[PDB]
Amino acid sequence: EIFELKAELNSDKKEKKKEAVKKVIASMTVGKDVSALFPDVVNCMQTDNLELKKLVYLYLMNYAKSQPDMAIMAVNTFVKDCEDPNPLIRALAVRTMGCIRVDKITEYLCEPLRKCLKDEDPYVRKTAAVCVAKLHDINAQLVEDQGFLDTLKDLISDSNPMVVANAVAALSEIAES
Amino acid sequence: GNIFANLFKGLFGKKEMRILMVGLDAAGKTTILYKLKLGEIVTTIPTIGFNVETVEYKNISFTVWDVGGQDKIRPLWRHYFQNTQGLIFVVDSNDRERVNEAREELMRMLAEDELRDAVLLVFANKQDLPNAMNAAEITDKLGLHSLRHRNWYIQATCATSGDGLYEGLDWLSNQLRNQK
Amino acid sequence: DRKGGSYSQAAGSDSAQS
Amino acid sequence: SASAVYVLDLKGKVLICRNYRGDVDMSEVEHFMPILMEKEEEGMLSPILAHGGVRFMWIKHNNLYLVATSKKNACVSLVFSFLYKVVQVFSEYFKELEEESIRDNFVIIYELLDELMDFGYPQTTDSKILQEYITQEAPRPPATVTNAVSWRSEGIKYRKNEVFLDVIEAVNLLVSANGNVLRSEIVGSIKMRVFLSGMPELRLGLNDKVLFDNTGRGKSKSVELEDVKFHQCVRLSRFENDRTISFIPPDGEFELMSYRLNTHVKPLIWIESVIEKHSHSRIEYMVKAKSQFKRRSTANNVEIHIPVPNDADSPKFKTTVGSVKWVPENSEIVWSVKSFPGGKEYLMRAHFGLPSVEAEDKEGKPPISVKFEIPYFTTSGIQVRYLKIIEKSGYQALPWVRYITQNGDYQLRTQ
Ligand SMILES: Nc1nc2c(ncn2[C@@H]2O[C@H](COP(=O)(O)OP(=O)(O)OP(=O)(O)O)[C@@H](O)[C@H]2O)c(=O)[nH]1
Ligand SMILES: [Mg+2]
Repeated sequence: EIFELKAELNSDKKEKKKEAVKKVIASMTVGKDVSALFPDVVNCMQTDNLELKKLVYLYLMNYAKSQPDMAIMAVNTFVKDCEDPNPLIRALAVRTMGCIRVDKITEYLCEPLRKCLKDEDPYVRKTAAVCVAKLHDINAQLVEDQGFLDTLKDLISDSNPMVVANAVAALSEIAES
Repeated sequence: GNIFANLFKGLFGKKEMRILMVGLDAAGKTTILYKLKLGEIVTTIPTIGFNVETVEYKNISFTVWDVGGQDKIRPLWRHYFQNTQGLIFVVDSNDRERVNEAREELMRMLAEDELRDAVLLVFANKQDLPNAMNAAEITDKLGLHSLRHRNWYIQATCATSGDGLYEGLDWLSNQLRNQK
Repeated sequence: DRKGGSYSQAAGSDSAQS
Repeated sequence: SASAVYVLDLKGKVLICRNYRGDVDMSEVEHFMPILMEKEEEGMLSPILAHGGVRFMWIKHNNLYLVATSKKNACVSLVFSFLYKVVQVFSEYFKELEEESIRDNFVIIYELLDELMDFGYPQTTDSKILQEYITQEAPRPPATVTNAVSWRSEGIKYRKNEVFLDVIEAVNLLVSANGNVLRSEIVGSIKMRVFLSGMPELRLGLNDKVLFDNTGRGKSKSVELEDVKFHQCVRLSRFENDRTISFIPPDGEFELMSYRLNTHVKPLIWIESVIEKHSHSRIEYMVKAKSQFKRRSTANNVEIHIPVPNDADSPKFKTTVGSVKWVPENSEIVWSVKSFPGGKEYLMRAHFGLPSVEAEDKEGKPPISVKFEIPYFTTSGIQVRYLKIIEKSGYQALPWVRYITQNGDYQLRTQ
């Protein structure tokens, strides 16, 4: 079971890795403590398949608070994924960076947040605004130091009206707290 | 059982091989991996985690797993040691103060029972300035000749120039692959 | 045919409104 | 501002959960079931639960409770709208809303939930847009979401440009036990299934009372809807300016406009019920149905539900037109009629016995409701003038529309 899943995840077969990820996701949804296999899935994280990347990001987000120490092996992967040409991959990386409740994880994600703040894609802009709002909620001092208030304010008077609305909502949420 | 399919696959090349990317920070490990995979010296951000890439040469796909030399990433090299067949160590000949740290890290990595079948792969990184040591002084300082039961080879490679990477890859292939 | 009222063609605008 | 939206089950098991803010622990879902059970047993159960300082708003789904736990004073209306959008997206993607599809599309369900909202703020809500980027069987996000026109995907090509409209009319009559109608409101429904090539901008035009008065033609029969709600693609600026219903039709079936105004006309079907119930001896059902609608319109599938006694047994039906069937599960007799032409008079005489032992507690007097549905009938009299279909490329459209009249809240209070 657990040993077989770990062996499958520690293999070089894409089908076996996908099957192991699906089994881990099903166990997690069914009520199985799969946080012990998070370090094993850390190595099998940088994958070309988008389906496996989403599952890995979801496992890391759900296994970030449980194993904050094991989450230090994903900062490089997050930084690499933040520059992905695909807008969906960049948006997913931005969402996962802000969804990880790690005190030392958001500190290293300030540079990716600043890089994605000026994203031309309206979806990328909305994801960056959401990540900035999440960082401000988790750490208001970190958000103030990063100077994301000016970027959020300027997002309102830009294009991408959905992105403008997302930035306005993020600014209101920051001001609400 | 029949091994006709295996023979057919091996006739045109089936062996892949493995490799590792370990060493001190700013020792050219990432640059060496980029040169092996791409062939250019590209500046990269510090390796907080690890870099995963594959290089195909001589019909063998020698995948290289970059490992940072940071303090928070130095103890994480054991995680990448699992399911790994090769290991390449990049030495910093221009960092005399960090030379002792690199030698200690290499000794600690080679002093593990799990990492026993992997031959030593010492690359003389930063081999472009006069302060860089030769292929024997660096090995003597690191004590590569005293690594019993380990096939350690000292090679000098310059990240900017890229010379010696082909020789190191050929030596690694010869050490790993023992076929015609 | 279809239950609930047969489909009927619709115009483009009020021709009597100019 | 719900902390995390999760889908529960009939047994309290969470089919799927997805935290959005992380300010609420995932263990609060377990206490939601006992709280709901306590509220149901005491009559204090509400859709918006409250577990200490965290409110767990839940919506009764087809098979699971969509519990959306929240911590701060988030927008309750916004949370309800997000839950409704998620339910609509799930219904569009999965034809079944139960535990069978909850655990069968988890790989795509998690991705859809992640893409829908982030940090408690929904971002994607279009079913077509969501299906164009997340599928169960991934490319970059479509430009339609980023572009202003998020309800009409560009580049759609069809062999023929045919749009099927539906003039759905709901006749709701609230007739009290005294014989007088209290709530008599008719809600219009202008739903069109546009299937053409490109992204044409529909120019809706009907015989509106306000439009007729503005144009000076306020002398013919015009529909004056008390409440008119435009669709998402419908531009509210044109409607506020000069009542111009100009918007890009969606790709598929969508609701453009939905009229809602009170009705001051006589009911389409006049149903009078007589209860000749003896004292633990027998029961009499003197149900007479009078068709107040036009004789040219026939009420197809008319089912006048007359609630029979809860403990009544051995019933006998003596009617003239329409089959009468007593369903023990429903505890009532429905005067089902296949075709009900206007002006028809159907009289029924029910007769059934009662148990000798009287009931321990009362069962109430549920109102009698009919299921009359006469298509091709326009009770409101509103007639569509024209539909301005304009495309940049230029094509000849052949839109179609059908008027359907049915019975909505047409409940008659029992005696
Ligand atoms: N410019 C230059 N740099 C060299 C040369 N030889 C080795 N280097 C080192 O190679 C490093 C390249 O950085 P990285 O791509 O991050 O690779 P790395 O040395 O393993 O550093 P980390 O990934 O952080 O561990 C530079 O910082 C240099 O210190 C050389 O000949 N020229
Ligand atoms: Mg590196």
